[PDB]
Amino acid sequence: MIHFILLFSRQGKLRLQKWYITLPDKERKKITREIVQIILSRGHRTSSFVDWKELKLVYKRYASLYFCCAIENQDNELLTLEIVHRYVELLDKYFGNVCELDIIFNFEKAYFILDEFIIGGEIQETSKKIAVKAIEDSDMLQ
Amino acid sequence: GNIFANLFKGLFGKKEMRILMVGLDAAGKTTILYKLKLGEIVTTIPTIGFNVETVEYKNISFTVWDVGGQDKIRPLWRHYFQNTQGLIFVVDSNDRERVNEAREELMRMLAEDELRDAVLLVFANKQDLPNAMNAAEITDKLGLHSLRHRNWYIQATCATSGDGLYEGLDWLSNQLRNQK
Amino acid sequence: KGENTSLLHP
Amino acid sequence: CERSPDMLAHFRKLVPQLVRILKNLIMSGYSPEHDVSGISDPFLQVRILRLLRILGRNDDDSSEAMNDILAQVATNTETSKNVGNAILYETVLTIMDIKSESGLRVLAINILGRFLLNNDKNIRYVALTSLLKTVQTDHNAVQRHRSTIVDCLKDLDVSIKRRAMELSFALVNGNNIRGMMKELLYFLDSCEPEFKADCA
Ligand SMILES: Nc1nc2c(ncn2[C@@H]2O[C@H](COP(=O)(O)OP(=O)(O)OP(=O)(O)O)[C@@H](O)[C@H]2O)c(=O)[nH]1
Ligand SMILES: [Mg+2]
Repeated sequence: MIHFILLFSRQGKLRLQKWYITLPDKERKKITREIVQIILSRGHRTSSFVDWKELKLVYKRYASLYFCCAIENQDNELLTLEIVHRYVELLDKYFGNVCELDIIFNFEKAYFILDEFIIGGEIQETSKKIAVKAIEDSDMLQ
Repeated sequence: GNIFANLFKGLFGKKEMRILMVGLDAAGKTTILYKLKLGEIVTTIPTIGFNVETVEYKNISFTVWDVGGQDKIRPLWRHYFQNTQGLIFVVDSNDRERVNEAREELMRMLAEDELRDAVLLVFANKQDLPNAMNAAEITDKLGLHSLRHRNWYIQATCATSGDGLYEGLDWLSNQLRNQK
Repeated sequence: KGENTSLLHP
Repeated sequence: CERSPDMLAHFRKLVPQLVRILKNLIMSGYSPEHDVSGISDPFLQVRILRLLRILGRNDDDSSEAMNDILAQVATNTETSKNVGNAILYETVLTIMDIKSESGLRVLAINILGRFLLNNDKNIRYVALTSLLKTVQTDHNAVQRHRSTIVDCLKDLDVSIKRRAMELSFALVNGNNIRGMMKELLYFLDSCEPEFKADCA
């Protein structure tokens, strides 16, 4: 499963954060800072895969804000990238032309979508339309 | 522009629709097409080439292009795939040996990007003997439930009896036409 | 800016 | 199954059902829902491959039952996209971790070698990880990639360089140890500050 998934901007600002492992607040902040420094201090030809702390620290950002994932060394590396791409596509479909500004304003919506998509670091919705329909139904409830 | 003529034509019925006739040899595809066009069980020679016919039902002329299941005529179905909106697969539930060949032919026909807008049309042909399977065993064997992005429905139709052809035609019309 | 740009550009 | 091995026998009876489900999923190569980049249900396929690799890892009946499915997936899957490459890597890992046939092992080795020559950093990292995992298993077949392992040490990727160094360390035997000693010393002398201690 994914130990922690956090969306950090190019400048270092974090737009998202979701850790599936219970860690201390100071320890979690230190881990996030180290991950940001590693991503911020990595080139574009590093394969987007980092083995930091025995965790598949996969960084792959399609825009100025980057995304990072931490999974155990028990599954394929391409699976994490595929899951990240599927989540990005689902978020773009739910929002519509998702940008950095919309992510900050839609932090609660993004957190709800992430919770409804992956829970506990594992994949919960394989389909892309069922999750979107469920999110829309939950939003329409009020 | 004005669409008064189009509205007038649609008021009394203007939609026609299309259909395809494909499947293994001796699977009742020619018999099914004859029943759809004429309505009788007429014995005919094997379709070396192809059979072209049209059936008018529900104010829609669903033309069906019958294609033989012969080895020399199996690869000729790609010629009719151009400008084709429907595709009907003829299954042979009484031919266990030819069931695999029919399934492979259906998979090859459905594995083409050109034939993507045509929904699956599987007819349980040879529904006159006890050896014929049900509407779920044939679909499970052919794997029609796993064909995503395709409207495939399993219908049992007997050429000798003619029952089930109306249900298949209605399903094809619903798949093609989605109006009131 | 660079923030208003689409994440995937779709 | 991973938590305790008591349910492995109980969970191993569903191997034919899982094989049938995987075959049915592979039969439909398109997916309106969950089908991305031409791969339908990539998450389901990955889960099935992981279950097959973890199911019957030390049994012949389980490997034999899923041998046909693994062979079909190894040849009926296109690795042009990332999902296909991930599926192929998962199938190769499952074949290596299970008691598969000689042909399956040869196909997995060929796939790993082909992915090693890929210019993609992620593909190279995946190939290096697969080679490192398949170090003890198919060790003789892994010796054909000695040149690739040596070249990966000089690669401009930190992850790729680390994977190449790990593969070289795990591939050291009682006959290539003397020959590989000079290469290891050269790598340690001209290695990064974070890899000099690890190399030593
Ligand atoms: N007698 C009989 N034949 C049936 C029945 N159901 C399906 N068939 C088959 O339908 C076939 C009719 O032959 P055709 O008119 O040429 O149509 P086809 O099955 O597509 O054969 P080809 O045109 O050569 O591809 C017969 O050969 C039978 O094998 C049935 O209920 N009774
Ligand atoms: Mg005929």
